[PDB]
Amino acid sequence: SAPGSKRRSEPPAPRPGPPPGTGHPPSKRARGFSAAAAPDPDDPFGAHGDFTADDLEELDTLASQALSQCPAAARDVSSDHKVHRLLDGMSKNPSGKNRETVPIKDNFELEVLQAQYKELKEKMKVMEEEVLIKNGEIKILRDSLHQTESVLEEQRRSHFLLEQEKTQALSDKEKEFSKKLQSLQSELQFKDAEMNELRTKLQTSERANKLAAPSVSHVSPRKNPSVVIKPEACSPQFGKTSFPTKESFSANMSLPHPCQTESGYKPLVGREDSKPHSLRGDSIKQEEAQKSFVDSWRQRSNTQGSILINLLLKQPLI
Amino acid sequence: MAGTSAPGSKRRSEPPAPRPGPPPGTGHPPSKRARGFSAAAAPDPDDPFGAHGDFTADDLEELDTLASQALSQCPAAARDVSSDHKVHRLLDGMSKNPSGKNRETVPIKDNFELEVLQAQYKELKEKMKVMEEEVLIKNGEIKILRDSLHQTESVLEEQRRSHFLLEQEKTQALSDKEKEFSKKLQSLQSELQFKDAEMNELRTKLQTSERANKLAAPSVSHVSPRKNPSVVIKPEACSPQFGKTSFPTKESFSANMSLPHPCQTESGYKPLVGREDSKPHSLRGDSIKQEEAQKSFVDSWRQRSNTQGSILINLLLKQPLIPGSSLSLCHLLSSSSESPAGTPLQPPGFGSTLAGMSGLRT
Amino acid sequence: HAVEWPVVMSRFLSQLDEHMGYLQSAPLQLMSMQNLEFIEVTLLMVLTRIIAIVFFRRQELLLWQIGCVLLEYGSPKIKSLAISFLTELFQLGGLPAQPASTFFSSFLELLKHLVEMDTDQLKLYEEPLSKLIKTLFPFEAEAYRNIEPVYLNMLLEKLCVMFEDGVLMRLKSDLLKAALCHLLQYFLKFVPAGYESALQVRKVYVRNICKALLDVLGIEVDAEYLLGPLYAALKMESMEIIEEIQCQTQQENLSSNSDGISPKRRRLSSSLNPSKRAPKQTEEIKHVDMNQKSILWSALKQKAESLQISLEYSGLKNPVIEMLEGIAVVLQLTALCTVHCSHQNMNCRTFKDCQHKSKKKPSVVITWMSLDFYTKVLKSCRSLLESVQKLDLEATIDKVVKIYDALIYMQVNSSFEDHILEDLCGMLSLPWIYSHSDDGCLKLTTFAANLLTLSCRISDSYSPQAQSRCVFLLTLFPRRIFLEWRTAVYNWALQSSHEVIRASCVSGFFILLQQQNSCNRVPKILIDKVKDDSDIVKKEFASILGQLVCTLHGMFYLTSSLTEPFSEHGHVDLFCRNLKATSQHECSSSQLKASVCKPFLFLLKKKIPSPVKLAFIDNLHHLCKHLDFREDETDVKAVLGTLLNLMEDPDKDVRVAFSGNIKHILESLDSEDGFIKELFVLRMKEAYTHAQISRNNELKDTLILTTGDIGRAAKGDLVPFALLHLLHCLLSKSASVSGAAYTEIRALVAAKSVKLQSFFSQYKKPICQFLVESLHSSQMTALPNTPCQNADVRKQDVAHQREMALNTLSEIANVFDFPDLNRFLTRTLQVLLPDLAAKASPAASALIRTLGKQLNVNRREILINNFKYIFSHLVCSCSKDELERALHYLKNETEIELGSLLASSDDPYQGPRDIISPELMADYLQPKLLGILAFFNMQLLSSSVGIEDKKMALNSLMSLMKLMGPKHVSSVRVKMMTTLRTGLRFKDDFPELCFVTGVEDSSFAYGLLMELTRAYLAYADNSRAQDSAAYAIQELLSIYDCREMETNGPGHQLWRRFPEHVREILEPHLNTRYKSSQKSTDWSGVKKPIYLSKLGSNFAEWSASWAGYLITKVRHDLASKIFTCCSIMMKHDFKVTIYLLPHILVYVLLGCNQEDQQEVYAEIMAVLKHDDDLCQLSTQTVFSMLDHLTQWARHKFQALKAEKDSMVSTVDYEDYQSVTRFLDLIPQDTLAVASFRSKAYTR
Repeated sequence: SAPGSKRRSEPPAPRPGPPPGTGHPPSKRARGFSAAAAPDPDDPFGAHGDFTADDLEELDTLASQALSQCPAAARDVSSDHKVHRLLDGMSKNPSGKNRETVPIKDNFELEVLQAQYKELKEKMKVMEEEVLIKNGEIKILRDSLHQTESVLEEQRRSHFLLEQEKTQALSDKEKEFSKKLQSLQSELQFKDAEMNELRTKLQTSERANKLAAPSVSHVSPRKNPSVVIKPEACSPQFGKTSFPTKESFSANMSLPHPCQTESGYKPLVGREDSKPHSLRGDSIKQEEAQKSFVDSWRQRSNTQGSILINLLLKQPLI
Repeated sequence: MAGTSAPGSKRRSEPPAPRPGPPPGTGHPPSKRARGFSAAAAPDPDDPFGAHGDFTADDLEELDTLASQALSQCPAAARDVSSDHKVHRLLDGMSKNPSGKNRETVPIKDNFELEVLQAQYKELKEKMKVMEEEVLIKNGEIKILRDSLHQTESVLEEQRRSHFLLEQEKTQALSDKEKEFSKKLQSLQSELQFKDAEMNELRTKLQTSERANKLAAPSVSHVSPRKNPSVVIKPEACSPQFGKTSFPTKESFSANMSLPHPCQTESGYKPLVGREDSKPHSLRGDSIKQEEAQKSFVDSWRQRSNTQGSILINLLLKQPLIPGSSLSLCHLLSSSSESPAGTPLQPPGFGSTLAGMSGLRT
Repeated sequence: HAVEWPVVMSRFLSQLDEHMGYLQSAPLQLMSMQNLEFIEVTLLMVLTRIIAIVFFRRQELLLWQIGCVLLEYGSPKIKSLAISFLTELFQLGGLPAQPASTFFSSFLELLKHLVEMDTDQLKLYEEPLSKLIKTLFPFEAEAYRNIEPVYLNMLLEKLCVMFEDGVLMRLKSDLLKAALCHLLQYFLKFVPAGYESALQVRKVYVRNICKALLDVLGIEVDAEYLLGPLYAALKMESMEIIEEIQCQTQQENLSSNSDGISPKRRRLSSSLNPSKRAPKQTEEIKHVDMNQKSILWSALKQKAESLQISLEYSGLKNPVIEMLEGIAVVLQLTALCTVHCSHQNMNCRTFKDCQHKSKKKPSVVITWMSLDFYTKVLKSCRSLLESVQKLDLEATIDKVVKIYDALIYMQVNSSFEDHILEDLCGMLSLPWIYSHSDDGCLKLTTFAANLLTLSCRISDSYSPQAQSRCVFLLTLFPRRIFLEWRTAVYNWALQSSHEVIRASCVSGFFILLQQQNSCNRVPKILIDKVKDDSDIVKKEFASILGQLVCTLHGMFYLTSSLTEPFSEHGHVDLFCRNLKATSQHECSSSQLKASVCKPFLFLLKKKIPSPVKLAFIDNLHHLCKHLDFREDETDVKAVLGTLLNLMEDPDKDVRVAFSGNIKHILESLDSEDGFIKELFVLRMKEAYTHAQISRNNELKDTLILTTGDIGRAAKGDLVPFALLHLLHCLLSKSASVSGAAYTEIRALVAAKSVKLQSFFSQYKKPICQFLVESLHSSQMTALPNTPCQNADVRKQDVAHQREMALNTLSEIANVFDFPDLNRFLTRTLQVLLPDLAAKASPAASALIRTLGKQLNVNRREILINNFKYIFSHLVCSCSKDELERALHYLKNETEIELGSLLASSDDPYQGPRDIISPELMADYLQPKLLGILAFFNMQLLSSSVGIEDKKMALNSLMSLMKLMGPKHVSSVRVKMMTTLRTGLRFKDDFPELCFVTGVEDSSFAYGLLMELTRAYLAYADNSRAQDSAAYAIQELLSIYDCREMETNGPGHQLWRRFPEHVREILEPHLNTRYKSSQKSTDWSGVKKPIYLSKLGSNFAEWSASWAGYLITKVRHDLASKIFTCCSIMMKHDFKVTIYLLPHILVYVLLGCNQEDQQEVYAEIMAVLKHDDDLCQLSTQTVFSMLDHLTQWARHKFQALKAEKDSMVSTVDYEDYQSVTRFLDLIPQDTLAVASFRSKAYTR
């Protein structure tokens, strides 16, 4: 009755300690495909509509241990296609349970670290199922890994011909328009989504984002003039990355004659105050001693951003 | 339904294969001692409930020997002896939880063998402090298969008697035969566990061997040597091994009585009488087989055990008075001398125990 | 791996940057950093890199958390425990990693407090750590932070000690402290003259360890006794240590002063133990003399060895802090004469060239925390020192002590703040306001009582200070945000002048402005914005809205500030603030009139848009869409309130055209309506003839031709501003057409009917003071006619008021209305028969004292109205409402009026209770009468005699209404209806003997024309909706769209059941409305699902709205009225739809696109089947509509064959075919099995 999570931690604890031992990573698909029967083929029956291991007990989260097994031994293409026809069996069909929220994240995070590892195409069909199985009222962690979900897919969704990118041209920042996020990690979920927004060039932004979820991000950013403190060590860098969004708006609105902002001078208002606070982000004390990374936030990530302050003064000037 | 829980047995072995791929990691196992500490994370958490649960690894399955297999993975290489101490907190906690699983309802039998695998693998004091733990926690009122696990506790102490001066054999000399009077008892494997308990009597040396044995145990073992062929059956290699262990165990007083001869012996010739005829119950029966080439080794085993009994034939006669018999064992001693003079010619072996037995049986 | 001194230290930075990015890669760095910590454990060399790798230890101090793998952390933790075991390389580490190891042990023990569950192994590692820490205590060389983390671990060991229940014994750290308890004495007494100085300095902190532990723990009784043994035997060891300090006083005078400061820190340690209760300052006062033995310099300079041991001990500032500790130990010792004289000896020193300011903080805590003088005089003795501190140029030195002095007051009412605030902020506007920003923030903690009467300099300092806080502009955000906690202690009167001074500061902010102060003034507006909960501050928020009008104006950082100020207005918005938007909009309209005054530039094409754009901004700041007209109702009235010389007239002549189809003659009708032209004029002499000339400029004024009833509605709008300001203007309002003063009373009865229109004005909006004015108007009505004839409807209009808010002033006004009831009904009190029931109705929800006095005014009227016939008698049932006060004695006087003014009697009393039970005037009156009936039924053993052979009816009628009024419930009336029946017998059926559907059968006849009584259907249904009250405005404005749906003369006036609702219809018979737009946005197959797939609340009504969207091609006459209902039912009730829904299908299936009759059919089947509450409620509608069709076909097929105009009636017979053909799409088992599924069953 008192061995719920500690005894369940011993699986990856055994897995990572042997991962931290010795040579090449063919063990990433050796013991895993052996152990792949223990959950996924243990959930293979699908008694309608309930899998055999998944929808009986809550301890069907060894996929996170399989994600930990995906995180165990990193070379070079092994466990993913070894779980490929297993996930096309299990995780393709046993993911649209439409609530799933007990490790619905780690279900996707299994595919995320799969897509993080290597490959191009087998997960690129699986993102259509994530394009299929989506939600706008997901859980706060289910929205959180969803921001990571297209993020790990974005590298092959910007591989050469972008391969999945216009599949979510309606499943764009519309999904970031699932607003009213939770506490600062869910605020940082948008910051990772801002970090996810670096690719995908700016032809048709008005149907996809219209900088309107970015205005909702600017709504967070207009708050962010004084919304955070000492997680501002995250959040002002997230504001410094929000300064890239105006530079991204500089590469979109001041690209060819859009200006992109109708009811957003109110939004660019405190953004201009945040542009006033852009170079004034690390200007409380400003001593000449720096341990490893202190003053470079509003100096070097303000070198481009004071330009981006003038490029917040480019589509609509200062 | 695609498959039953035999697929989980196909998964638990595959989890043991995950333990074997963990065993296929590398040399010295501080990381697996940390996995033994990660086992100790679970092992402390089992009795932390102390209510209607068990040691969940042992409560996972039965044939899945990851408690031994990770300890086999912990037998990677010696660095240094805290790996032989880190699972000690995993050892006694689940052992007290198995002691909290007292009377052995449906899951407490398999614990002591996991403990024996924990006893056999690596304990610097991880057995000795466990013996210090089992000194505070032991209950011996055992049963049929529980006699084997009690001999697995007897398997520990001789294995714990290894290091430099054996370091707890005098402490094991406290753990004496005061509970070991439960022979004339359970079956052939338990008699082989009694032979293992006799292998524990071929252990616990002059600190306690001059106290515990007193030649009334070997006569009770001579009753057990009668019992092993009679109180059960199907011990064809097993009683042969039990005699071969007794061939070591009767010769375990070789340098003991030939140091100062304390030995506490009351009936110093009763056990040697019927067992040497019970040797002829197999060896003169093997001299009734009388083959030259071994079958594969089962002929070669009992004959080497007869070559061991040839030393035992030289043993009692060199000190004690032979041919002072009353029953027809002296008439079987001539049949043993018939087994001797057969096997003496059939020896082509060590001439010392040959010619001595050529004067012992004759 | 390839890790040089140059490589790995450079690699650490991007690794720190990788840590600065985030944490949580795929656990590879946890392998690397534990190897790097092992590389740090290997590290004893690369001396430049050893500190340069400690830059990663800053990131390792940064990356300590509880968000990592429980394996990979705790594995390295025991590996750190091995690294900390043989930590000699850490014990000989150079400078920074040696400091960071104490950070790492902090990073251990802080993250160890998180949950990863390696339970006793951590405790084994703890004992592995503490034995290493006691060895680190043994290997004492320099540090204290290594001891402090051990002390943090000892506090964690104290957390391990006092966790659940343990009496601070068998604690190995306290045993290590007990091991320190001899090792310190070993370092003190014997064989210790070589190196144990820093070991004593460790033993100082080691004694301070368990001391700070004993200060830390939430302690108890004798469980905490061994936690007092952290110092108790150690006090004798401290007495040994004080003797060892005397042995330490036998120094060789060679640089032992830091150890003497450590001995002073050792002295302060036991002082800090003595600084908390408890344990015997009689011991500690001896050490206080030893604390005094540190300096003792200026007065004594006693011995030569007592001189040189004080000269180097005086260095440099910590000795004055030790004198401040000598304040603090004397503050603990309660030897106030020894304290203050040493404080005088501290005042003898008192300069120290930097160090007196640190020494003056606890000296300002010396006479204060003791409170050894008068607590107002104690301020001045500090202020005289603060005068020296203001003379000291205390650049944050004593300003921190002055920041410490604020909460150090702790006994002062108001006036001590008035003197001391002169010293602080006057220096703060000069220099060093950074520390004063904390002090001003310290004032928000300190202000629990201050500034009673002479606040006019106190807040004048702070308003100057917050203005001065913009001179650094970072404290500008701090200043009134601290006062946002603190300006709750304020009235509005002098604060307005302070706000006028703040406006004078805002004007100074407006004057002294380039772009910097205005940003701070925006924050100062924002700091004024969060300074809410005052109407003058809301007027200052209206001045901030005037500053938002200025933020609409300056538009550079001001429009940047504007929406943030609107967000600050939204931060001020703890509701939808249309309340403060009533009069303050006219101030912004006066700013718009100032913007009309700022329209001298020839921008007739531009400012016609730009002032409208100025009008666009604040309305968009008010966050609405249709407010172009709804705000214009007061804005044209504000344009009426504008004098409109020339600048506003053509502005209004263009802005109203920009608003609506409202040209200067067309909006002159909208200037005549409303009469706030005349009403909000109210400024009699000058502007009125100018406004009439402006009305001649608007409409060619024929001002005799005006609506007198709207002027009577303006007379209601006048008497709002009670009274003589109205009553003087009322005469000119009367003498405009024909009328005069106190006249005309029959027109005042129509104004009393317009008081019901004022009650209709009281119905939708509140503006609660208008009801107080209505009572003044009622006082003016007693001044008008003293009309009891009005008091039929007027009390009913007063009844309709009575719980508009249950605002307690209306309770006084209802008492005034009762005084008006004591006024208008003085000669008769005839209506006070039924107004007693209203007095029972009003005083039901009373819960107030003067209402009991208003009940005592009825008990006055029990004399004063000459208590009489059954007006006085038959009210006795409900009269017993509370019996709490001497209202009970008035109820006893009413029990006199129930008995002294007063079987078959019980059969009369039950028959009296019978009409009482089915009265249900008040629900509680019915609940009281039922409660009366309960004990009335407890008069049984005669009721069983009334239960003879067949059970003697009107016992039946008693039972009959006891079921009939138990039809459903009121909430307590449900359980009251239990004692209705069950107190009586079963009454088997023994005498339980014995036109609703004639309307319902004519309802399908009403469904036929949709003209005959659909009026009586829809309007009376909206009348039930008329008390939505109000929520939303469309829920009000439905009725005006229903007034747009109103048509259809006198039979509807014959339908005036609530003729006040017909008067509310007559009230609604003027106002245009109905701008709620709509479309199809079809998704018809989805709509076939979203008949139920949308979320089931009004989704079937939304499906009805999509059916209303489908209801285009159907009989356009009231299809717009159905579309007017589509405006309504989108916001209106589920029930409101239901009276439309039959006629809809009657309308739609006359003819609509036969393949989409399938869509009608698609609504039906899918709602039933796949679902099975919100379903089942929606099902009954679907039943009911089909049942109309049947009967409507029956009304047809009667008239199809009762004919002998039959041509289109044959097409209607073809419709009667097609409708019956539509019935042949369902039938019927489909419907019937769902009815079996439904609420159930008979259909």
